[PDB]
Amino acid sequence: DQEIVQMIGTEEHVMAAFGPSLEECQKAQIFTQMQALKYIGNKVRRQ
Amino acid sequence: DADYARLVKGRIEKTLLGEISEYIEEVFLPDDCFILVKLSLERIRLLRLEVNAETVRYSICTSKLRVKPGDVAVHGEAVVCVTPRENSKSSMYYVLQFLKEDLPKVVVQGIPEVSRAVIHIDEQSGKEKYKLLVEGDNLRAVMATHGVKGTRTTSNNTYEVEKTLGIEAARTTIINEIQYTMVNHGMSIDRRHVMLLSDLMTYKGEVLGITRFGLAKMKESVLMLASFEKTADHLFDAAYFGQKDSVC
Amino acid sequence: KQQKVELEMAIDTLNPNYCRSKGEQIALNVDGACADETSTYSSKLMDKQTF
Amino acid sequence: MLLFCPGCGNGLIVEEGQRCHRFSCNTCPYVHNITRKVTNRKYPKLKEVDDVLGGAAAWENVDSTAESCPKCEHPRAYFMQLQTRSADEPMTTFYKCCNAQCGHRWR
Amino acid sequence: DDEEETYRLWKIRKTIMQLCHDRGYLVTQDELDQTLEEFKAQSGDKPSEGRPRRTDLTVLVAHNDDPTDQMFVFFPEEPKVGIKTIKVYCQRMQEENITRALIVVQQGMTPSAKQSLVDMAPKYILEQFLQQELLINITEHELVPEHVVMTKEEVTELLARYKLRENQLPRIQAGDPVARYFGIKRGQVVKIIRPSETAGRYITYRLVQ
Amino acid sequence: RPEVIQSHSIFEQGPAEMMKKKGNWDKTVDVSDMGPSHIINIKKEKRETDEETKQILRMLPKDVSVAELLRELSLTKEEELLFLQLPDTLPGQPPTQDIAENACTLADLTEGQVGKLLIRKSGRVQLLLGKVTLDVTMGTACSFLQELVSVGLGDSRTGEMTVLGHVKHKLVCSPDFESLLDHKHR
RNA sequence: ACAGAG
DNA sequence: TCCAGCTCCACTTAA
DNA sequence: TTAAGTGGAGCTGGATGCTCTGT
Ligand SMILES: [Zn+2]
Ligand SMILES: [Zn+2]
Repeated sequence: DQEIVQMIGTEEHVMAAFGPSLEECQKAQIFTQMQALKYIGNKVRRQ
Repeated sequence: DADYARLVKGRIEKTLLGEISEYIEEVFLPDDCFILVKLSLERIRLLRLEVNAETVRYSICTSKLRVKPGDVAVHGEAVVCVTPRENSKSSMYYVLQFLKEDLPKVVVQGIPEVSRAVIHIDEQSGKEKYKLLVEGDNLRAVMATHGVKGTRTTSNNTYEVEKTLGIEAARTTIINEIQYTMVNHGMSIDRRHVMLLSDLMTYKGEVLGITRFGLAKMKESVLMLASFEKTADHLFDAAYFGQKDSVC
Repeated sequence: KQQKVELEMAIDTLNPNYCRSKGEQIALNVDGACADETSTYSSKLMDKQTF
Repeated sequence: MLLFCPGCGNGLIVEEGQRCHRFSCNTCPYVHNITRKVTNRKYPKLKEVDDVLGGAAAWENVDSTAESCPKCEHPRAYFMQLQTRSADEPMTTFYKCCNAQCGHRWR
Repeated sequence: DDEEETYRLWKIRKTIMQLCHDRGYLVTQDELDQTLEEFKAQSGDKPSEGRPRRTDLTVLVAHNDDPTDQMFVFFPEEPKVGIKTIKVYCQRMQEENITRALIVVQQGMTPSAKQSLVDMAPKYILEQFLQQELLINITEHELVPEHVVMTKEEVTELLARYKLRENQLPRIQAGDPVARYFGIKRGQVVKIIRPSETAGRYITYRLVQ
Repeated sequence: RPEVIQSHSIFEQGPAEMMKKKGNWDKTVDVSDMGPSHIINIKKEKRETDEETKQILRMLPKDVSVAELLRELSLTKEEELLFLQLPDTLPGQPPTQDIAENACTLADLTEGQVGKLLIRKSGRVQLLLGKVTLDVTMGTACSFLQELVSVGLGDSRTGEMTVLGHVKHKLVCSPDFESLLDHKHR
C-alpha cells in the first residue's frame, strides 16, 4: 500500500483524502494479487 | 444597530465545529488514545456566539457514531477530548481516522438547514433598519428564534409557507411571487389573473402544481386527462374502474 | 537469461518489534502444524522475508 | 497520519498490547510500542468573515446619476442595460431611482 | 442561558393563553398581558423554576357553552413523549372528567404515540403542538388573514344564498396549522376575511375536509 | 442530558488554557525501561515522504551538476557511485563489429579514455566525447535505496553475488541540438 | 430522414 | 437530458 | 429478545414549441 500512496501523492492533504480507500481495502482480506484477481473475476459480467 | 443583528445572525446560521477550533489533534499515549479539540475562544468572542466546552459536549452525542456521554470530557473551558470506542459494524477500532475527518463537520450552533445568512441594510435617509436575508429552507426555525420578528418574516418557497402558515398564506405567497417576477422583467399583468391562478392552485386545501400530477387531482374528465400527458394509462385506468365520463 | 532475482532475508525475533503471538499464528497458517519436510519457514515462527 | 511497515509496507493500525498501545501491521509480526507522547495537529480554517453588507454606497457604485426616469425624474439613480435577446431588435434598459426613495423599476 | 429558556416558557404560555382566548374559553385579561418580568415573580429561573407540571392550564372552561366543558394544557418534560406519558395524562384526564386536552411536546412524538392520539377515544381528543410552533402566534402573522369559525345558522344562510351544497365549497384540511389553532373538525366552515390593496375586504369561505 | 447550559462573560486566561492542555497529555508511562517496552531506533515506522522518514525522534532546494561535482571533489575526498544515462547512440563507428549505420553504444567500444568532462564558468557542464560535446543535467532525484551489485556466474549452477555500494545520484546526458543544428542550418 | 423560412 | 412514485432496507420504541 | 412503523436510498417511467416549403 506504500507504493500506491507513493504513486498517488505524498502531500499531507492528498494522503488524508485518499486514506478511506486504503481503510476500505483492508476491511476485506485482499492483500495478494491472486486475491485481488479472485475478487475482480467474480464481478465480471459473464459474456 | 448591527451589534444586535450579528447575535441573531449567529443564532440561525449553521456553524461547524471545525470553523471555531484552532486545532484538532490526535494524541496517542501508552495507556489510551483520544482526539483533542481546542476551541478558539477569541473567535467566539468576536463572532458573539453562545458556545463553550459544555455546549460542544452536548452538540456532540447527536448522531455521530453513537458516542457515549461518558466518553467526552470538558477538562478546561476550551479543550474537549473525545475518546473513541469500537464501532463494531464494518469498521476497525482505528475509526479514530473517521472522527478525524467527520467530527469537524458536526454542528454546534444554529439551524442545520440554513446554508448561510446575511445582514442587509436599507436605503432610506430618514431611517436605517437592519433586516436579515436568510438563504435556507426551514421557515419554522427562523421564525422561532429569540430576537427575530416572527410575525413579519416570509419565504419564497410556497411549500414551506403552506406547511407552516397554512393554505391561505401560500395563496398570498403565490400572488406576491408571480407579481414580483413579472415586475422585475418589465412585464405588467392585472392582479385578477394571478389571483385566479392562485385560487385555482389552492381551492382543494393543498397547493397543487400545473404539472400532470396536479392536473390529475383537479380535473375529473377522463378525455381531458388523456388529451394532455400519459395518454395510455388513463384509458386503461378508466377501463379498469369502469369510470363513466360526462362530456361536460 | 530473462533476469529475475529472488532473495530471502532473515528477520530476527529477540528484538521488541516482533509480536510473537501473531508470528506463531502466521507460521501455523502458512506451514503445516508438524510436517517440516518441505517448509516455507524452518522453526515455529516467521523467520524469513522473501524478495 | 499514515505510517507504513518497514517490512512489507502495508498500512499500520493502532491497537493495544499488554504493556503499551502499538502500531501494528496486519500482515506481518511487526509492532511498534508507543513509549512516549506522539501527536498530529490538523489546524483547520477558522470562519474568517463576518460579512455585513447592503450599504447604500455598495448600491450606488454604478455609473449613472442625474438622469431622468419617466416616473419621478429624480437625479439619484441606478441604471442597467441589456441586449441579450435578439428577438428584441430595440435595446433593453432597466432603471432604479432612489433620491426620494420612490423605488421604481421599469423598462 | 436561563435568560432564553425562561423566555420560551413565557412566550409559549402567552400563545397558549391567546389560543384559549380565541377558542371561546374563559381567559382573564391579565394572563393575556402577563409581562416577562411579572412571569419572573411566580416562577424564577430553572434552579428555582420547575418545567413539567408547574405551568399547566386546567382553569380553561368554555365560558360560552358550559363550566364543565373544560380543557387541559400539559407541558411534558422529555423530548420524545412515549405512550406511557400519554397514558398518565389520559388517566389524570379520566379522573377529572375532562374531554379535551393539549400536549406541548418539546422536540417530537414517537410514531406509535401519534397513532395513539387518534384511536384512544373519540371522546378523548388530544392535540399535539410542538413547542416551536407556539413560539409565535400564527394568527398575528401578516400573511395570515383573520379566520372565523361559523355557526350552523350561518352555514345554512351561506348555502341558501348561492344555492350550493357542502361539497361545492373550497376546502381546508384538518392538518392545516391554522385549522389546528382553532381546533376545528370535519364539517365546519371558516370565514376568511382577506385584506385588499384598497380599504375594501373580500370575504370567502372554506369547508374542512 | 441537561440542555440549558449556562455561560459567563469572564475572559479565559491564556496560561490557564495552556497549562490545562499541558496537563491533559504530558503524562508519560515511559518509566518501563524494559526489553518489550524498549524500541529499536533503526526500525522506526516509515513516514510517507521518504526524505522525511523520521516521525519520532530522539529529541529543500534542488542542487545542480556543478554543485554536485564540487561537493564530491573539494569538500570530500571520498569516492561516490553515480548513475548516468547516455543518449541513444554515441558518436562513433562500431570498431570491426560487422555493422548499416546502426546504434553505437558502450557495449561496442574498448577500454581506455573515452572523453573529457568540462565544467564551465556559471554552472554549464558539458561532456566533450570526441568532436561533439554532450550536455549533462541532473535527473530526477531519487530518494529510495539503490544498490550496485556484481552477479558473477563462475559455474553453470553456482556463483558469486557481491554488493559494491549504494548509488545516490542520477545524471542525464543529452545532445546539444542547438549547436548541432547551428553548424549547418536547414 | 435532412435543409430552409417566419 | 431532469423529476415524481414505488420498493428495499436499517433504526429506534415497546412488549 | 423481537414486532413493527417509519426514515432514507436506489430503481423506474414519464416528459421536453408552432406551422409551411422542398428533395
Ligand atoms: Zn508489515
Ligand atoms: Zn423611478
